[PDB]
Amino acid sequence: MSTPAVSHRFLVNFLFNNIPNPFDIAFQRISGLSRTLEVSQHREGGENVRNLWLAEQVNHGSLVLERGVMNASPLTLQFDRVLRRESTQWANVVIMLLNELSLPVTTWTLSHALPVRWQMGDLDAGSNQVLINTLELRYQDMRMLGVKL
Amino acid sequence: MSTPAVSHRFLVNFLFNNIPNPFDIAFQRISGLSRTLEVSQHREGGENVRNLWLAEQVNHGSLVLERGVMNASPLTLQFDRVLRRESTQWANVVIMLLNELSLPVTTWTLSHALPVRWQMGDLDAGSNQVLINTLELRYQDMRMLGVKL
Amino acid sequence: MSTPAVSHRFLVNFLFNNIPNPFDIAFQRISGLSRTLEVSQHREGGENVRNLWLAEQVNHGSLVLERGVMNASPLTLQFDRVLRRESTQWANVVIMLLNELSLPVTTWTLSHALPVRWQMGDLDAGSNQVLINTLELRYQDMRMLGVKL
Amino acid sequence: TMVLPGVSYNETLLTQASNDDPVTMPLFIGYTPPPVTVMQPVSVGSLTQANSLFGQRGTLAYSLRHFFENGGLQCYVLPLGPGKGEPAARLQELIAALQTPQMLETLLADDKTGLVLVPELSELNEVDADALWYQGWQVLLTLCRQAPQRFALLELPEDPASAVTLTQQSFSADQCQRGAAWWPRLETSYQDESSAPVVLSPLPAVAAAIQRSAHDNGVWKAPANIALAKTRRPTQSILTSQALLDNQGVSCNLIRSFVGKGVRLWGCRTLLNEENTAWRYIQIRLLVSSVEHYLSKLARAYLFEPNTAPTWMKLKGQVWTWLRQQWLAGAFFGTVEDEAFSLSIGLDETMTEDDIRHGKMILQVRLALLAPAEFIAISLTLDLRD
Amino acid sequence: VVGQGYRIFGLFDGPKEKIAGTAKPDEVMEEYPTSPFGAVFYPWGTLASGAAVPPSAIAAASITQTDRTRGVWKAPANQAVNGVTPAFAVSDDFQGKYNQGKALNMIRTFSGQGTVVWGARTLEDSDNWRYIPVRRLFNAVERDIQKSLNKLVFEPNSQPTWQRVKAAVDSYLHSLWQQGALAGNTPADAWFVQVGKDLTMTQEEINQGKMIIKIGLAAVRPAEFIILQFSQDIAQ
Repeated sequence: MSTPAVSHRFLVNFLFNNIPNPFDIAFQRISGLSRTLEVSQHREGGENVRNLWLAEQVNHGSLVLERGVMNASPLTLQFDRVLRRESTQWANVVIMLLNELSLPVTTWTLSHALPVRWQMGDLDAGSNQVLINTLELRYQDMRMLGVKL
Repeated sequence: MSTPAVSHRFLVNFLFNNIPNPFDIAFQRISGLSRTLEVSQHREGGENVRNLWLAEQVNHGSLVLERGVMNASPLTLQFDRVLRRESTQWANVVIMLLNELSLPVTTWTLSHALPVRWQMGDLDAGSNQVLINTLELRYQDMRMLGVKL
Repeated sequence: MSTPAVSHRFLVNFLFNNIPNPFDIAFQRISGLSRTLEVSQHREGGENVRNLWLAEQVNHGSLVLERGVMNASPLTLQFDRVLRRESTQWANVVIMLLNELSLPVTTWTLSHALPVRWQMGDLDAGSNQVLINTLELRYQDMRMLGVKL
Repeated sequence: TMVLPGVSYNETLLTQASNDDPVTMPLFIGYTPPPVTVMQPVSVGSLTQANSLFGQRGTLAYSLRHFFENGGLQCYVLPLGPGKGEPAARLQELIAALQTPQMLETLLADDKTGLVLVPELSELNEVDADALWYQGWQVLLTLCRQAPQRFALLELPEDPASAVTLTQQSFSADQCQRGAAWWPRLETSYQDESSAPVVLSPLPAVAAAIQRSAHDNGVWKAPANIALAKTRRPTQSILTSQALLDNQGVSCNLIRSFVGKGVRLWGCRTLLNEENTAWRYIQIRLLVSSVEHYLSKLARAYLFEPNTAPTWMKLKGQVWTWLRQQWLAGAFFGTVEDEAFSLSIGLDETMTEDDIRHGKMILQVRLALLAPAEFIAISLTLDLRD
Repeated sequence: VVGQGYRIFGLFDGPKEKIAGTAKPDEVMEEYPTSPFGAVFYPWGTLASGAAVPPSAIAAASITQTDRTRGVWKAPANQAVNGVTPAFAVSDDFQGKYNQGKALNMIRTFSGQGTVVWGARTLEDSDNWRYIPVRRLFNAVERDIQKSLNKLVFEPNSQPTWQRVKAAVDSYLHSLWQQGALAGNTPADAWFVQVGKDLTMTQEEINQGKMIIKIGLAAVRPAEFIILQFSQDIAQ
């Protein structure tokens, strides 16, 4: 059987409408994409032994990203504009894992992602650590691709 | 006395109505099937020393499944259709333990299981781990079989 | 002074009305029987320094049982009938500790116990463990006997 | 064409199955009415089954009709044969048939009934009558003494100084304990095929009042204060025959009628005329044998077990649970459990090591029972207060 | 085959006709051997398809259900056999005549427990070999020991081989003690195995190829009688 996919190589591509060039930014800690369907349980009168689950509404999670405090990229300059309320532009994000050669084995492809939260790491006098800042986006739809679905 | 059953060999069979062939998929971490009867306590006027429990409604749990990110099976292509709301098909699931030879010693046999949640593992730069995705189903009835009940 | 009672030898006897023979089943992990009296605090006008507790209603706990997945006993066939709602029979349970010889030193003697919950253990590919299932009963009255009360 | 499915009409009986209650089940042992087997007891269900088996006119046939119209649930009938005729000869072959050893092989191997009743000894009134009455009771009082849990339902002759000489007759204490007589014979409302009424023994009306006030109220209550349904009057009142008030014989039960309420059963007190021994009061004999019937049901569940001390305490825990629930249901006297019942199985409590090696398992039950309210002793106090 | 020693247990039949009650237990029980390897079981069956089941087959079908769920040391009696019905109703005054002596072993039906076999005694009334459990326990012990010791035949008849015999029996009987088959609250009160050169066999008996092992072991006797002693007093 083919070997499963490990989780320490990944590219992320962003495409805003403010910014003319699509840019690719390296992260440390992409959190993880959930997708819940939100059923509800109904209880019938004469039926006491089975359950009844009724499908309603697909809920998508959130894209939480982590990287170090490095030079100003086109994405930390873009969260600065949205969190100062100077723009409300959102982007189409493409996230993909890479195998041993270079090849994309799975792709996640988020749509209309909106920057909603910046979170700075701690400043501590005895710490021995890189200052990590936490970024967080809310998207509208999600569409996973690739050969390793 | 006969030896108790260990919990590291198990097959899972799915049968959808979209898909013409019944398929068998290997998982890592089937969670566990609960079945509660949901009694309620009544308090009588003159009786202060005994209790009174009244049976109402059988509640079934949920089938949480875990496997690695591998090639696209007929079940991850089927959760993709249900969570994109292109179908609302559900399946009859058969789960069974195996003894030393090959023989099914217990069988759990779920009915009308509906895919309700996908959950992706973490992408971390220093991680050394397989990307595990978490699948979750809500079924209507449950019927355990086998010789080791 | 006489030696206290240790907690790793115990018999459990069940008596249903469906089943003509009283059967005795070995468990791993009987949880523990509580019995609360449910007082309530009243506050009087001129009295600020003492309390006033008024007795109401005796609340009994629950009998949670654990054993491995073994061959089908007359009790796991009986929880299967009650949780499929084919019967609502309940049993008189007798639990007793044993001393060094064989002798029952304490006896707990539950009345009208009703099977209310089945809970299956986890199926994990690397686990090295016996599949333990958890059983749970709600009884009406409780009456402890024996010489070591 | 072949078949015509539609709506028909017929008078077949669907029937019902199993009313249980073996202790308060009557057993009628009259002669077969003129294709049931000549000896095996027959389960009679509703009153429709009593007519489809035994007709409508006879002596056993009127007693079954007076059983189910007084609220009887289920009865068994033990036939004996198509009797002779010339009724002074049927009624000494009846007693001679009840003295056979083939009666014991049918009563001991029965385990479905618990009230022995021969309603055809009322025909002795027409008819030595005294000799026939005493070996009519004493044959029935030994078939119940011998059987594990049966109670005789007896009756007195109508004429005083023939009912006086029957109570002033010798009966052993063991036998009196289990059997009762109700004196006044009942004048029913059934026609005798003419204007005159049918006069039946009170005992099919009694056995229906026993097992309905044990089904409704519990067997511990009392069989008395029950209105008899389809009776005009008792044939003799106690205001015209002050005999049987002589305190020199077996206890008797009076059936009377009142003004604002009908014909009442007015007594529950066995043939033991003993003031302290609590084996009088019918419901005491019928409660403690209803506890015999269930405690020996769960005793023989633990029968071919080891005689080790775990199986002794497996049996106490089941008996203690059951006896505590009947105390909280109102069957036993006592405001605490320590004075309601007691259990004492063990190795040097009841048994001994010689009893264990012979394969015995001895369990002791003590009980505290309820007393009737037979007499209300009203008093009045003035309490002056200025 | 009992005189040849084959460790079997016979299950015979009672009379197909109704035993009266004036019949005597001596003249009725004279067809049957006086060996402790047999039981008789009177009342014949009336199977639901109208056919008649021999009462040895009712008794053998309650041995299968007992030898799984409880073991060979537990009585085959109170286990209920389905689909059969006793032909005759039997009282317990009738079984009291037929219990001591040759042990007829009735087949009785009760409300609840439908058509159990009611009795567990063999064809001799002795202190050792009454009770079908304690005979069939030793039949299972003596056959599982010789299946273990037949793999030690034609070994050299020496003192290292005698130690391997008595440790193969102590290992069998210790597992049998700790599952309830043997009566004793310590291993010294439940069994003993003994083999020596001045204990169980002599040197003139070694030279014939013989190896005498003596094994004593205590079995658990069942309860057969339950006495319910009742007291009451009204309003006290």
